[PDB]
Amino acid sequence: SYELTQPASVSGSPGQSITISCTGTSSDVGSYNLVSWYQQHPGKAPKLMIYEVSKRPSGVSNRFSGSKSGNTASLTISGLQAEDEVDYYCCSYAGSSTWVFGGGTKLTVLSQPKAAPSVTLFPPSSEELQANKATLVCLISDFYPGAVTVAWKADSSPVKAGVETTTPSKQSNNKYAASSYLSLTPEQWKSHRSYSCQVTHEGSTVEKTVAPTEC
Amino acid sequence: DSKVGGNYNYLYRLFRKSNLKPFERDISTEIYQAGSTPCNGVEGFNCYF
Amino acid sequence: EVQLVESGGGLVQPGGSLRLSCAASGFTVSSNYMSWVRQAPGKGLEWVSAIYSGDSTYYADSVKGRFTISRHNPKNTLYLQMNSLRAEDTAVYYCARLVGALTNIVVSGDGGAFDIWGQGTMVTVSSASTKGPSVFPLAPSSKSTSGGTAALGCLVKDYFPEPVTVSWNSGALTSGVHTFPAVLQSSGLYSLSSVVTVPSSSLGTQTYICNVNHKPSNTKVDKRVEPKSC
Repeated sequence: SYELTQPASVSGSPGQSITISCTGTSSDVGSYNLVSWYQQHPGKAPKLMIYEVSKRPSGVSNRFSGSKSGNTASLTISGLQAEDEVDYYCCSYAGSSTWVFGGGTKLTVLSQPKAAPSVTLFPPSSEELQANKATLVCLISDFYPGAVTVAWKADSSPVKAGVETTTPSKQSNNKYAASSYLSLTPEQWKSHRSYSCQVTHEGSTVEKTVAPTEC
Repeated sequence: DSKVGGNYNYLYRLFRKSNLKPFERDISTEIYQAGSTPCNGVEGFNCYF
Repeated sequence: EVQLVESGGGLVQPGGSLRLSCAASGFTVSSNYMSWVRQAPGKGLEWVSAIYSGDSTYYADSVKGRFTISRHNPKNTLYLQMNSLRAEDTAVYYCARLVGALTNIVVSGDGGAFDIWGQGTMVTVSSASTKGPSVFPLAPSSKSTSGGTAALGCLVKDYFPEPVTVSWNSGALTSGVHTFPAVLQSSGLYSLSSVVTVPSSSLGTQTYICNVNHKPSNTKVDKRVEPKSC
C-alpha cells in the first residue's frame, strides 16, 4: 500500500552508464543515509550488487557505482553487459528505524543478437481425447526482443475463443518465453483438418502445423 | 546464587555508550551499537542491548 | 549447511489457520537474521512480518491484529501462526538476512544487506476445495524423431489451486529440462508444461517418468511418457 516513484523502463547500450532513481520527500533531505540497490533476474530472490552507496561491497565487480545529491539521483550502472537485463530497486528509511523503497526499475540491454522464436506445437494426447478434452500446447522459446502475439489458424481461420497466452518470462539464454493454450473439444478437434500456431516476433513469423492422430 | 536451570533474575551490562564518573549509577536501558549513530535497541543483530 | 528452509505448507480455507515455519540450518536463530519479504510476481513488494523478540512496541500500521507470530530461539526454527489469512494474500514469502553495524563487517557505516534467503513455500488461501492435477502425456511426434532432438513431456491441466511440481526420472534426467509456467484460465484453472529435449534414439528404449506433485491435495502421479505406438 506504500509505494514510491521509480522509472520503470530504463535501457542503455553496453559500455554506457545509466541512472536509476527512487523518490522520497522533504522529510528525507536533512541528514539521514540508508540506500541499498537491488538486482533481480525475474522470478527468483534478489541479488546484492550495490549498498552503502559510495563504498565497497565485499565481492562485487567495481564497474557499478552510486551518486547522491538533493533531488538529483544516480544508481550509476556502467559497463553494461548482456546479463544486466534485470529488475532493480532501492532501499530507504521511513523514520524511527522504519523502511520504504521504490517501484522496481526494469533494465533492458540493447545491442543483442536477435534470435528467431523456436516454436513447438503439441496436439492433445489420445487419453486426453478419451478425457473429452483438447488442448493445443504452443511453446515459444528463445526469442528476443520479446514482442510476440500468438495467433491460431484452424484451417486458415483465426480463432480467438479459448486462447490464453502467458506473459513474456526471461529464459536462461538472455531471451524470453511464452506458453499459449487453445482449449477446444474433441468434436472440434477432429472436425478441422489442420492446426497451425504462429507468432509475430519483430516481423518474423515461425509457424508449426500439426494434425490430429491418423489412427 | 546457583540454580540447576540457571539464574535469570539477575542481569549485567557488559558495555555502555559513554564514559563514567566516580560513584555513579545508571538507570537507563540505552543501547550499545557498533560505532557512532546509535540504534536504540529492541532485540536484533549488530547492535547491543 | 547454513541455509534458510521453509516448511509447514498446507491448504488454508477461509476461517482457518496454519502454522508456517522458517528453519535456519547451520546458524542458530537466537542471534541471526530473519526478514519476511512477501513477493507477488510482476508488481511491487512489501516487508511486513514485525517480530523482533523482547515483545515491545514495534509494529506496522497495515496488519494490526492479523499476523501473530512466536519466537523459539534454541530450536533454530521460527513458526508463523499467521491467523485470519485473507484470500487476497496469494504470494510466496521468503525469510532472509540483513546487516547491522557491530562486527568486523562494519566498524564505520550503516548496514542493511539482505544476503541469504530461503526457497519459499506454496500456500494458497482459496474458498473452493483443492483438486487433483490431471497429467496428460505429450508424446513425441514424427517431426521430433526425424529432427534429431525429440520433444516430450506431460501437460498438467485443470488443477485448482496451485501448485504442481514436475520432475524427470526421479532426478535422473536434468539436461534439457525446461518448465513452462502455469496458465491462468478464464474459469480459474491452471495448466503448466515441462519439456526436455532428449536424443531421438532414446525414444522407447529409455523410460521417461515425469513426477507430478501437488502438496495441498497430496497427490503424486508418476506419469509415463511414451511415443505414439498405434
